[PDB]
Amino acid sequence: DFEDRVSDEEKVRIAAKFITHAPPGEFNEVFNDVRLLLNNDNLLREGAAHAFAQYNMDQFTPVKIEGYDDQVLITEHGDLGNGRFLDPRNKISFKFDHLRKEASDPQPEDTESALKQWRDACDSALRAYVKDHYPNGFCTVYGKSIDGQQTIIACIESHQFQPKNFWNGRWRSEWKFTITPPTAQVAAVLKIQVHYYEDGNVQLVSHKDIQDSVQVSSDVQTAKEFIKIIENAENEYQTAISENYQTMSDTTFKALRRQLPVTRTKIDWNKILS
Amino acid sequence: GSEFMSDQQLDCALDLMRRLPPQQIEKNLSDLIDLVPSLCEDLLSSVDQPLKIARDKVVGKDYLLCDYNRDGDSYRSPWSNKYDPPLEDGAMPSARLRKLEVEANNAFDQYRDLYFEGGVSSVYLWDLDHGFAGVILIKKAGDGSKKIKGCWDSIHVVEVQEKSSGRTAHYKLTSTVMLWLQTNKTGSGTMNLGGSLTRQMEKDETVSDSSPHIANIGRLVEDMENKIRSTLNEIYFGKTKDIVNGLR
Amino acid sequence: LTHFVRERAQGPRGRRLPAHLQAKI
Repeated sequence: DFEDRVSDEEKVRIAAKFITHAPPGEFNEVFNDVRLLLNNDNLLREGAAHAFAQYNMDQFTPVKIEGYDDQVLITEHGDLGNGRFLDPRNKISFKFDHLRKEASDPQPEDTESALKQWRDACDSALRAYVKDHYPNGFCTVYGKSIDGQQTIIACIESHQFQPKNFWNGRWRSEWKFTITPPTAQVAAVLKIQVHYYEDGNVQLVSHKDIQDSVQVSSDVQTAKEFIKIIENAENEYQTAISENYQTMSDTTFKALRRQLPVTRTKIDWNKILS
Repeated sequence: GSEFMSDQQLDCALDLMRRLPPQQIEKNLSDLIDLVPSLCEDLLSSVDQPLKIARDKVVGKDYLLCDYNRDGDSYRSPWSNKYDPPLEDGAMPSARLRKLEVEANNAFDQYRDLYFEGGVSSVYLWDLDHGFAGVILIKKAGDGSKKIKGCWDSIHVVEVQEKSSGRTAHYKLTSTVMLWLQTNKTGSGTMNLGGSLTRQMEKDETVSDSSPHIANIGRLVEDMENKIRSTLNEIYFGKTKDIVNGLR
Repeated sequence: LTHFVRERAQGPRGRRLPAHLQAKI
């Protein structure tokens, strides 16, 4: 049954693809669709387990850990590979149920004192930046030795879910730099996704890649300069989005269909038919 | 086929296509049918896709492709009434309905010119027991000289239940407009705003020399498109932008 | 969600399917 195995394998690959492309705030609905369409719960819960985790890490799903005030983001940088994720702010790991989006079983996690003060300073600066620039944003900052370099990875998430009004949106941004005095390269990606689906399906998908440089000196000064780069680039991106919206409304849209013919009257269908 | 009265998979498929990115409808629809091949005909008919343009090489005119003028892998031209590639037994309208289809195509080509001043249109009709149904297709792309690109697809399905003894008919119009805007500028990076809205109207009318089917249908399509255009402007450039700025 | 397209008139019955989808039957 080689041909049948290829078909179940392809069906699960399709199901996983659909699940990972669910809009923000609509995972459950897409999952239910895919489950009923695949009609094989075993193929699904094993063959698509990776899709649940991939979606959550791709979306920077924020999660609340009981006993700690600030939420942590589920990201690829916190994946311990064993079902647990890292909270680099509270120096703990926690089990994460990707389907129920539940954090449990906090346990101390040992981290490297090398990157610790650089990470903490960037986190403190980033949290203050997010509190001021987002209505209800969350952020998580990691510090790792990666392919041979001390690296800081800052992640920001912000969503608004209003399914009763048939729309959901999410902002994600990710920022990386290596602690390489005197000057380090900054790489980042900014992402927006908005879904409106009252009597239709309209989606904004946007992303911007960033390359910049930051002066690396002390932990606290570098952290200040890093957030400055973040603020400048996120503000520029958001302003560019609005300016493009304006051009789309007042130019692009009008080159498609007119409001009325050049006659400035509705159509005389008797004249069209004679 | 609509073979099942209770079909939870069909409902889930349509729900799913309201949620996956409309930028990937074509690939998603094909993968979706792989999952539920027995819904192939239902999904091809019910999931709207961006319209493709073909060239009728007999008359030298473009026409629009959709499921409604397809048979196998061949598509029927509204201008020549022939399938490309050739098909010896393709679905064809009746001789009487083809005459109406020709007039409708001429009429909506004028509608296209007046409201869109460009683009391409096509009308395809097919017979029903006590009436007929049709699709009116319009595709218009914006200026390719511009960094911000746009494209408009109209998909109007009309179902006409005729009551000739009363010289009236009942019209049901289901209209989708797919609106696509895209740019890769320095400031915003990549920005893709795309998708569709669908609305429906029904109305009874007299059918006569002074108000024939094409005039009854034209007025409905005109009213619907004028309304949808205004809703699209509000939803795309008002609502989705306000959502963005509510995120940050 | 409700779907105007679910009951939207479908094209004629009994037409051949496209080849790329025939392979999925």
